[PDB]
Amino acid sequence: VLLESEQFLTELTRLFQKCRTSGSVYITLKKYDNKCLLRATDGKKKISTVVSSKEVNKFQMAYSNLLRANMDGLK
Amino acid sequence: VLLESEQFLTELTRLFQKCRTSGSVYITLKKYDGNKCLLRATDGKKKISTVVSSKEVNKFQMAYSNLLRANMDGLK
Amino acid sequence: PQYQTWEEFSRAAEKLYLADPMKARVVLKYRHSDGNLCVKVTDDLVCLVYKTDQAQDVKKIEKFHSQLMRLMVA
Amino acid sequence: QTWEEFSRAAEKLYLADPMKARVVLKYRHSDGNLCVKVTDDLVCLVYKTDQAQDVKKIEKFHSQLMRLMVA
RNA sequence: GGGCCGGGCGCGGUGGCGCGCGCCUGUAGUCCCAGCUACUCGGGAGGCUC
Repeated sequence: VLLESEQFLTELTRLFQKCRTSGSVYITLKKYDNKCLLRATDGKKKISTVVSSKEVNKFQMAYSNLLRANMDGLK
Repeated sequence: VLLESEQFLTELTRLFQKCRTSGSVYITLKKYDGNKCLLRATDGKKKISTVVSSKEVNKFQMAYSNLLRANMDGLK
Repeated sequence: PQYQTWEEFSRAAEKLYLADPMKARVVLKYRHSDGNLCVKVTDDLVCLVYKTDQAQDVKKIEKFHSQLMRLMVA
Repeated sequence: QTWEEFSRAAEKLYLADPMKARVVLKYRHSDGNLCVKVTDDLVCLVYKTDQAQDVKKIEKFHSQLMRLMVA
């Protein structure tokens, strides 16, 4: 079941937040069939969405910010 | 850009002043026709040139010579 | 195979995706508690893998994604 | 010598064909160094300096070459 | 209506384009502005030439 582009990004932000303490986030990207499917899960809970040319712009920047700010633990 | 005798000198002074911290000030001289010579100056960003004729060479060279000598004091 | 520099793995990965923009898939796994990232690109027969714990990389990746996301949508 | 010789070669090119050659002059205040070059795109004759006593002659060689172009 | 008003190497920027910094180097023959919003595709003003 697909989620609206925006909603997707909120659930995702949430996954990361829940997995900080101790867990893992998985995000996968594949051509949908022009669109591309995007899925993410923490092991149990699973979220997905489809991003098109109609929406790549608003989405990339948002998605970009999400990944950058939430992957902090590294050296 | 092609300037008039004067103009060129003031723009040129700047090129040196706008490069005292870094960058290179180029100047190429050349015999020109299509008697006159083509004078060009560039800092890499802004370009400027002028056309010097036998009619003004003395008056122009007077200031141009002081200009080059004063702005180029920075070597060993 | 796994790679030691983002440079290689990048084209390696991009090229691989290119030779079949339909089977290929890219997954990412971040574990905050261990402080490491891990990108892998598969074909379910071929598998490329990059592992890191250098923050200097998160951007290189968020980019890669943003890059792959462009092909998939043109 | 080097400078005295150099000028000769240059004034040789200017005369050989004063319509195909040109003369560049690169001043790099920071690194602190001057550089004169006279070419004909078939003969790269170039002279670099960093010492201060060398500006005067380089500038004169410039002013002159100009005069032969306007004479 | 179409072509052109500079080229080269390195670093930086952006999904990408325009773009920023450093160095090198041309012609008789370039200026201004930040923009475009999935796009090998931002906008204005001059000049040259079919």
